[PDB]
Amino acid sequence: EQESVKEFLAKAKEDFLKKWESPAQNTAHLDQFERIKTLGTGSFGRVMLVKHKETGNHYAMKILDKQKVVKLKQIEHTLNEKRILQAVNFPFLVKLEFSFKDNSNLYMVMEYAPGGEMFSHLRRIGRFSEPHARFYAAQIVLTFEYLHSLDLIYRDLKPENLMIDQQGYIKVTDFGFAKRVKGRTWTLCGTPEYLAPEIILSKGYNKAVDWWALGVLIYEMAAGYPPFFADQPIQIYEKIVSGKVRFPSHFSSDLKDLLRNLLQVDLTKRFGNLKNGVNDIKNHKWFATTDWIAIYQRKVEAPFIPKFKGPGDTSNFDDYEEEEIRVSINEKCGKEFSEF
Amino acid sequence: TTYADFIASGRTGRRNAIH
Ligand SMILES: Cc1ccc(C[C@H](N)CNc2nnc(-c3ccc4[nH]nc(C)c4c3)s2)cc1
Repeated sequence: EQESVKEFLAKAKEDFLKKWESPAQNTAHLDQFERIKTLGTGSFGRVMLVKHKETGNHYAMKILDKQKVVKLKQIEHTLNEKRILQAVNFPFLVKLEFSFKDNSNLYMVMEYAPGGEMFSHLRRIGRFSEPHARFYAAQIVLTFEYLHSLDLIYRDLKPENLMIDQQGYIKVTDFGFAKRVKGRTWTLCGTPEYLAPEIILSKGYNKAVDWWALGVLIYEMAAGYPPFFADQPIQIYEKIVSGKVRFPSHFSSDLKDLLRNLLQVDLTKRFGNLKNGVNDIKNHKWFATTDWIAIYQRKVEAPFIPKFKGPGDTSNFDDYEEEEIRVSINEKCGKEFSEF
Repeated sequence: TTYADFIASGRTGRRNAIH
């Protein structure tokens, strides 16, 4: 099944570079969608549930205010997230259906994940059973095998960015911190609790930081809380760099072993960063029962299937105040976002 | 316990990325 994987990534790389070098642009217009309800807001602007007026298909539309993006100094970040979304294709990566812009905003119309934010589900149940956590972890492992083969580093893995779809599978969202790089980079970015030691420290780092983040995720999913936490980020960094980790007593021995190899301060030993690469992870005992191809094919029964009343149902998301989408009579930051 | 500490940490809600 190894020959197929190598063959799979080969074609995947071919399809990726064609789109990466020739990105799609202006594939739709705002008036084609009816705004329904806001699913989330904040710095990233806002994500609304919308409905294509003719097909009746529902989507999650991320709206960014150009002037705001400039103020936040996120110009390159936003252009890059879109360039990446339109070029990638993987079962667990959220799909970009359409993208366009007008005088005031930038829009990314993506596939809607009805199930809700993983964050919500975790804080709701407390913690996921090891089998439940494993089902999700497997999807991430494959997603990172895919992304890393394209020299793409994610850099913002966390329950907050993982959506749950109708079949209970994952949809990774937000690539505003992702980057295409072979070798090392130095940017301090990400979410405090999930930063690898080498990101906090001034020295450069590589894709190995995604594998450390995977360790933090598995740990939070199975414990109900992260391995390193405190009131303030600087205190959290202190704990991370020390690397002292304690595990709940209910953690199986093999789970602790896997975590010891992922939350490994020494790169020469961190799983995912050795000679056998991702295979050290896929062949670890904790994953003994995992049917990798079946996961990729979405054939495995999800241990948790979120409720779903309809394709336009938003009962699995929080409530937000609605705000009129205003479009300035004048074009703003045309030069800055010409590539979008 | 660790759980109790987390519950009182002020960081149980959605966590933003660093800016
Ligand atoms: C609701 C929500 C989810 C995640 C967050 C935290 C994020 N870091 C914010 N940035 C984001 N970018 N793309 C996002 C995105 C893309 C496609 C999607 N399809 N379906 C859903 C739901 C969805 C969400 S969300 C906030 C609110």
